[PDB]
Amino acid sequence: RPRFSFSIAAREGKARTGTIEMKRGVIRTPAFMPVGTAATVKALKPETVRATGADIILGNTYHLMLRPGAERIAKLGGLHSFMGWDRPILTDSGGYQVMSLSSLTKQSEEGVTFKMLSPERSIEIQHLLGSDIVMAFDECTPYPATPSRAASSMERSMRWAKRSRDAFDSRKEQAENAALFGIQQGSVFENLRQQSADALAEIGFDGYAVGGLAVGQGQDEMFRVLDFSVPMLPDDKPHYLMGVGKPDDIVGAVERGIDMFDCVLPTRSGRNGQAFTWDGPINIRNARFSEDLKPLDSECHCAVCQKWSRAYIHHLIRAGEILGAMLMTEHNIAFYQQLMQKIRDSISEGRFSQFAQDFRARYFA
Amino acid sequence: RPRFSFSIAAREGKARTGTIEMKRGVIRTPAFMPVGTAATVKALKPETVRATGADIILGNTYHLMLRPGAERIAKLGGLHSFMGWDRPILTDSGGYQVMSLSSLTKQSEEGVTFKMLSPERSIEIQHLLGSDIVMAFDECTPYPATPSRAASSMERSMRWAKRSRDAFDSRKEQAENAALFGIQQGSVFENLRQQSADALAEIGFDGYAVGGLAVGQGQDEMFRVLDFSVPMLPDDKPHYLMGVGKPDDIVGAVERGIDMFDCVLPTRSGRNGQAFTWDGPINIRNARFSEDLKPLDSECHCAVCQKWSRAYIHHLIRAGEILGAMLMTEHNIAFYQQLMQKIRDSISEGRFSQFAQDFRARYFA
Ligand SMILES: [Zn+2]
Ligand SMILES: [Zn+2]
Repeated sequence: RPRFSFSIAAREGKARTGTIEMKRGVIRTPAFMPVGTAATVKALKPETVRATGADIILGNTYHLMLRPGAERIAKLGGLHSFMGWDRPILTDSGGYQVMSLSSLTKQSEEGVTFKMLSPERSIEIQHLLGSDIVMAFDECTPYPATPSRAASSMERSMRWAKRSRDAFDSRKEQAENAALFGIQQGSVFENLRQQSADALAEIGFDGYAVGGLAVGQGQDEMFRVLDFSVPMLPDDKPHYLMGVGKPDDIVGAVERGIDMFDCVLPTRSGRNGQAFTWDGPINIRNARFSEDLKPLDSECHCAVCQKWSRAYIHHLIRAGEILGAMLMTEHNIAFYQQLMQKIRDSISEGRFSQFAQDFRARYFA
Repeated sequence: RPRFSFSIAAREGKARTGTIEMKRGVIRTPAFMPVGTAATVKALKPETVRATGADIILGNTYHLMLRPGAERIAKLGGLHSFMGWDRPILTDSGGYQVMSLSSLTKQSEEGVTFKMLSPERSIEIQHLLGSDIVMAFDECTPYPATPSRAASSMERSMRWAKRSRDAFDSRKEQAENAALFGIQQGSVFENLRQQSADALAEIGFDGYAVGGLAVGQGQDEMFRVLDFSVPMLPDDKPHYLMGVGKPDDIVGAVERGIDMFDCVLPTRSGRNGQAFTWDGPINIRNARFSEDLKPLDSECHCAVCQKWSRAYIHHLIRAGEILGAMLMTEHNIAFYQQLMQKIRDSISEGRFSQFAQDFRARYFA
């Protein structure tokens, strides 16, 4: 396999389906990436993550650079070996979590200090972890933002995008074996989104993320911004919507040209008792499930739905049992993978628009 | 398969090895039963429990009769179906936990009331769960106890043993498909242990537990009581030491004629960071493991030791990650199953005494 090759096999409107080939494996697009926080997809063995159909996972960097530490993981052979996932890993840059989880932060043009993460140090950390897809280090503008502050943040992010590009390219093994994605910023403003896309395309990246749209915008607003923002990006490279989302967010984003997704909702809300079904989410703790012998979802192909009832998982979650977290999480990630497969197949068959409408009518009934 | 058939294939001193055939499967003896609390072996799928080599699990009754409730589990098809374990289940009687975890208990000759569990109700609950091995409901004398109080409690337990026997036999489906074990009491007193054995043998049971020896006695004292107590029991039936124990407790108990064991140590202390190894237990949270790439145990055949390092599991446990609990637990139950297999094979080969000595010298080095 090549270091990086994105191929589009079929299209329908703005939607695409295809593949990203990388040294550690092939990624089917549109793709959902389960999130690995602290070198684990919570409550799942990596073999279970793969069994659900995931081709790639996201590793948060922030926690890892704090524990066990990046240099430590490098000494131990890298994140793939450490956690036992041998397929591609996309690593976030650490910037968002450094802002939201850290103390006494101090921002500057050089980077952020917290209780010094700069673009160079972020790219270095991603290297030490052995990331396959490295994200440029940026500033994730809050929502709402005034146009002046949005512009300022976006401009800084574009300077840091060039810094990230140069840092990555100056490390031979990283440039030869990994890929680098740039992140579009600009809040909800079309002119800033365009400036950002133009800056990123002049630098050149292997893929383009749409940053800053999962920090409080409602779906209508997010979709409106995607309508004008995704077409600004190079057509022939993957389009990654960071931090999105609910099943219906994903369908609509693919309708608007997105190829890749990550979010904590299937894992986090699985542990809290929310199960995704084709008829919408259910909260398994509700008393109406205490004697329900049906599987979480009536059509789901996952191992959990093959073997255990709603009633049993209801009991586990109410009891605080680890196995409850395990089963809810497996099911929910499997549901997300089955959604992505249905999306891929319907685009390939020229019937995605009909799928999206059918999906919506039943998911919201 | 028969409802119940215990066959002894080989002997060495007081040690035996053989099989218990039951309708839902064969149990290799000496046997270790992982403990299922609230219809789950904590942090493990039942297929994982079986993969480690377990032939039978213990289900605590106390929690289950409280949630989800026994009648509820019966309506849902029974505990095997509910939790997805299709092999034998031994259920405790609920009596111990009713005393240690309940509030305002009120004991009487009829049974115990708490915030009415009687022998009849206990046997009924075990039926509703669909237990394969039902335990007689008894009183688990505290340690220490004066001889007068030990005698009183043992005498009550023997009356309740007869009540349990009659309750079990009066339910055709239970008498035809399950087995019933009686529990020897008497604290640490030889004359009471003898009286108890005699009472139980006159009633007649399918197997005989040694009760009341895991409630604060040290190993030397426990072994001393086993020395005289196990020979009092019928030779041709299984001997079950309740609530024991550490690897070395198990080896010595088998040397004294015990066939079956349960305890929470591998599951509970796995979640707390203790891993069993042939060189003794280790506490994986210790800093000395932070960069140790070896498996938990150098010879262990388990999936965890095949794939993950000490360093990774160290990280998981310190981070509070569910996967840490999962891997520690799988390993520890696998270690216990491998110990039982080594014990079975060495008795069968006439070299168990040598195994026990070799085990001790290395486990305690
Ligand atoms: Zn499912
Ligand atoms: Zn192991």
